[PDB]
Amino acid sequence: NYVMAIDQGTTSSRAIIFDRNGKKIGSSQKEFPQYFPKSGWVEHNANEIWNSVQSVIAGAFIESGIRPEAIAGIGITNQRETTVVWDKTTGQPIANAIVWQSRQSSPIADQLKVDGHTEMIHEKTGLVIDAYFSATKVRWLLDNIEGAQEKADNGELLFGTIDSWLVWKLTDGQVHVTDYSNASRTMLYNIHKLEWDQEILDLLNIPSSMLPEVKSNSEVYGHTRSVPIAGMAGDQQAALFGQMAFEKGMIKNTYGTGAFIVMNTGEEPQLSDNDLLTTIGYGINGKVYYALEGSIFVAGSAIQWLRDGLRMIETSPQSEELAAKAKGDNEVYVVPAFTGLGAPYWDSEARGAVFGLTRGTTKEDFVRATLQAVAYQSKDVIDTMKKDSGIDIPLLKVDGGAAKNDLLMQFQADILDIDVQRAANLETTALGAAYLAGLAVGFWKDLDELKSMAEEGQMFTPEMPAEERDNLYEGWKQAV
Amino acid sequence: NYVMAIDQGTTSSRAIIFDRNGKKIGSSQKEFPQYFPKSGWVEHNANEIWNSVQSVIAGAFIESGIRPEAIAGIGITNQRETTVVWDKTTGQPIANAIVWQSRQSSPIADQLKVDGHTEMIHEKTGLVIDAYFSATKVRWLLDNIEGAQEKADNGELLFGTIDSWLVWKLTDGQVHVTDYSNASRTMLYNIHKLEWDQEILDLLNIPSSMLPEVKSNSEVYGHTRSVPIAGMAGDQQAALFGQMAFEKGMIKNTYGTGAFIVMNTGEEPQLSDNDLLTTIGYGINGKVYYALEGSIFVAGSAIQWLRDGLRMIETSPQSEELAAKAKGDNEVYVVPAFTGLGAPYWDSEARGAVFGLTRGTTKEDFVRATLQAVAYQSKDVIDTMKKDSGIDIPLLKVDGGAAKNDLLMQFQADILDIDVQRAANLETTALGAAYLAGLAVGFWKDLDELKSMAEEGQMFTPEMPAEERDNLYEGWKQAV
Repeated sequence: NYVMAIDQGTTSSRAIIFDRNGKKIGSSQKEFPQYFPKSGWVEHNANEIWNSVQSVIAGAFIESGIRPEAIAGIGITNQRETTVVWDKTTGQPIANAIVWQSRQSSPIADQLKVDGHTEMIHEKTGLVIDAYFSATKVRWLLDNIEGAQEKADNGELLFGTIDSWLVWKLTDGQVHVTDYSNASRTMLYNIHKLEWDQEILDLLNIPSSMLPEVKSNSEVYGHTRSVPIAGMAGDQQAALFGQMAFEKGMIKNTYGTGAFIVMNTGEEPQLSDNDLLTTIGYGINGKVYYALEGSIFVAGSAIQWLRDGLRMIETSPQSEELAAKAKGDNEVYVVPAFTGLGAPYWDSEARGAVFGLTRGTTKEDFVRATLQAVAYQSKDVIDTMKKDSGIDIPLLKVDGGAAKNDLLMQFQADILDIDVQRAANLETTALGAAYLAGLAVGFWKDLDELKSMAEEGQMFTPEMPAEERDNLYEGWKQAV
Repeated sequence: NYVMAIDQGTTSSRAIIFDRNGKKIGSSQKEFPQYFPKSGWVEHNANEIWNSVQSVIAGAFIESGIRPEAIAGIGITNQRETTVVWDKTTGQPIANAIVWQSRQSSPIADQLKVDGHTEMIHEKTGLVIDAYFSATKVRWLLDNIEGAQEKADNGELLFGTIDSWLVWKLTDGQVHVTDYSNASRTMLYNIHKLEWDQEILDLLNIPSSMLPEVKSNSEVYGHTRSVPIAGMAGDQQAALFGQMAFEKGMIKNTYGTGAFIVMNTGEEPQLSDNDLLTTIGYGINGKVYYALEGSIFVAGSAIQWLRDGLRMIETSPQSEELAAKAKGDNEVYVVPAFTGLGAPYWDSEARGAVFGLTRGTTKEDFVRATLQAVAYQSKDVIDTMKKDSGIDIPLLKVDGGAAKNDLLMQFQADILDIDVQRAANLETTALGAAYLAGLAVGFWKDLDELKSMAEEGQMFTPEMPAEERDNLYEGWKQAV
């Protein structure tokens, strides 16, 4: 009896599986190309997204010995606001999946700042005008291609952030679906009414025939060859809900292709006046809830910066190792605004660079800068998160492959101040295709049965000088 | 409609989509680690050999967009002798599967030569006592595990190679199926009676509650949540059928991981006196046939040994390049006997050594002697094939992964004094399983429709360096 998944990575395409509690048993890997067309924009081939996905979902479906009168339904997940527009008959893309990182969706976002849509999108969707969301990217795919717009009203090409491309191309094409936290981020949805916003949908000229069905986070959707379809619900509303949310004001910190923070702030929408996002979190049974997320584009897109291209070294894991020999960190920097800054700033124009260059360095320190800025950008939205709620909360319930360390939670631990809970296992964002969507088939009924084991097996303490954290923040707003 | 060809390899597997009449529309090939712990015992992880098939059935049916309503048949090809025994109603081993290369099935192979089973196995199974076959392994199995003997008489233990492992489960845990081709490779089978040999079984303490229900190569064994299973064979008995042989005297040569030369010798069991094998081949409908087989072990894994563990050529095609710079070997002969040295000689403790070493011998004379060693091993079984049947080979037909090498196929022509015929579709191992899948469903009905696809691309005629063929062959037999 299984409750598995999918999830379309921005870097890789991978896979896994569970049973009776806590025990480890099967893993992965496989990387697909980060295609590059032009300036601002990062692209992914929609075919090599789906080639890679069922290359690994047909894999972890099986990792140590058995098969099917076991399996029992299909959940889903995908990548940030990535618009895939495909045909209904063939299932072939008309264009590649324009990544969340992409900034060619800025000319169109500047036109929305001149009209007066800033106070309308922020009070109905809870977000902010920036080339990060799907709405600004679907217009792009519909203004450049020949047919698209009046193939859309006939019902040929369907919009759907990758999750819907994963539900659809699985079930032959039977169930075209979404959820409450994927849709709340497409910038075409209303966070309060729980349906698709028609007021935004006009201005951008996008139809209602293209849009997927927004169902419950926890509900049976369809059937196919794998067996019953089940659920999906926001990755940052996943490490948020991953180290246990359900109640008010709960937070975390992701450490992947972008390091993001979110806050499960009650069944009440908290409005941000100083550029933070308000999206949809999740409760205990199958009902809606709210969340305060910031957002950053580079962290693991940073675990996409020193190695391959400007080759320097030779194997993935080790890097906690060249770290033990030079304390004072020689006047170095980084603004990882590769494809837009993200953080409070936003500023879809600001790019990944920093000045101050002078004679006495080798092949060494900006490994520190490539390893410096998203707990400054996470900080920029964490010191925009707790302020957005008025809290003083305890421990960081961190997650992400960079903290394969006695040193990320030792450097991701130096100024934020208070102390963290290093998740001795760090993929809690991807905690999202085996509980919520496991409650409706009547096999456990509810999220209240196993507590006396969570020993966060890794923690590294503070030790000698204690008067230094302030001025080394005061000047980051001059590079940014 | 389409047909799924399933190739199961030794270093890299495959699963090509097959339309109507000879076209390969979607293929993907990936690898798995060739782990090595001790002197001559290489073992694949059994825990690693399906997916480069449903990472290519799923992953390739996606390169086009084909879901099960269009596939007419699923046909499996596999690496032989790699045994797999099992509990009947659950999921995992205590280890993993031995490659047809491993040499620790030799202690008991010594005990069998002391008893007097040499004239009993050579006349009933047609093989020879070596650590190459399944039976020699399946002794140090039931004598080497916590259960297995009385656990067998309880109805659990079920024997079967990789062919039987991809297909036993291809039903709701029901059908227990093998083919005539891979069954003869187990050394637990009778080649004349067409049933399982109780005369070998007993001696090794192996029950009857084990062994699978041996069926045909082309028959419907069940259904799959892919659509029917209708084709079964090994990577060498199907590549024999894929090269359009069946008829008396038609031979081939596959350069995958090892150079295997199989010859069709009618419906008559030809006895070998020049140290070859007598296995089961394939006919035209779905019946039994007999064949003579050469052997040995390392050929394509020798080019891979220079790539992974020695870091000499960086990529596999590059061995062709670093071979045309030296003109000769400069008295250097490499014996690829890393895991015994099969062929006409085959024993089990022989290791890989380099003969005729000099300091003036650059990295170019070593890389060439590794490719010529592939061509020298092919000679050892061709002159042996001529002495057993009595038919001299005019034109030698080839296929495989190391057949794309123009220098290996030119040297194979010069040292053999015989013409080398290379096909357009070199990866002919998957094609034999595709024709095996379609003949039981009713996709082609017979073979007279696939006669136009045996088109030869290039022809290698013996040039002038073919006069010094015996001077370079006698230096090889002194190194062996």
